[PDB]
Amino acid sequence: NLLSPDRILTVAHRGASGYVPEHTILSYETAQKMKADFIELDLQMTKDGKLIVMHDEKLDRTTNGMGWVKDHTLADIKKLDAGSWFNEAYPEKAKPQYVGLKVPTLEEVLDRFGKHANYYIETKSPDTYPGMEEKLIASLQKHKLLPGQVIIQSFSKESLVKVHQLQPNLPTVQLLEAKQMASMTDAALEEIKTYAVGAGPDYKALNQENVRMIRSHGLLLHPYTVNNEADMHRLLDWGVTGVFTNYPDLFHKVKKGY
Ligand SMILES: [Ca+2]
Ligand code: NA
Repeated sequence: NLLSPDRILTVAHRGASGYVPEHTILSYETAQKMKADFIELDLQMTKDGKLIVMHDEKLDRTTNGMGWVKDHTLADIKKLDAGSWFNEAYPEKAKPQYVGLKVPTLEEVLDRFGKHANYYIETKSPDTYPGMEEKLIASLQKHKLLPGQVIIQSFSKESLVKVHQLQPNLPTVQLLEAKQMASMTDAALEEIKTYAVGAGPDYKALNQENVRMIRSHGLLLHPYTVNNEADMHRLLDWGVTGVFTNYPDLFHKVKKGY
């Protein structure tokens, strides 16, 4: 099954974001067609309390809007162009159909794919957007998704502990920045295992030894953000159990050898 350590998972990071503007319905659809195991979502909360999918706290990078998501209503956000930025940033990858792509709500992504997709969803520290975890859980329940159907990822330990006590059968993954992974110990991994099924470190901090160490605690191991073929091979040879990639078709091809 999806949470088996012997299964290698393709997590399409913000969808097929290497080819399609990140965190759009089209990006996720493309990831699905490319046979990704999971589509990956980041959440922000609007002024009127709605969960939308966006990586940054600000609209600036990926829309023609400006400012903090939480200062804008959903209605105004839905007017924005969340695709043209990609054509500008990567002119060699530009496509006319990317003009006018919209920011989706969490609700729209879940409604779009239902049980036909598996979702890898980020939460924030609970103080960032109060009630985010509860709204997320309720949205998942609405679409009858509450395993491996949904994995919750977060840098925030408190968020994952909260999730784990609210929904004990909702798999979580502790995200780890480079320096955190650099100084990882068996004790810390043992702590992580009490609420999380896996770890998700910056892949740059990985080597054979600490990969073996994470694996020794029976934890899943999904480094981010792995886009280069050479790195895919090295990490799989070391023993990671999946990756976050912007190029899910490439990783699909590579992992067949492992
Ligand atoms: Ca991510
Ligand atoms: Na912009």
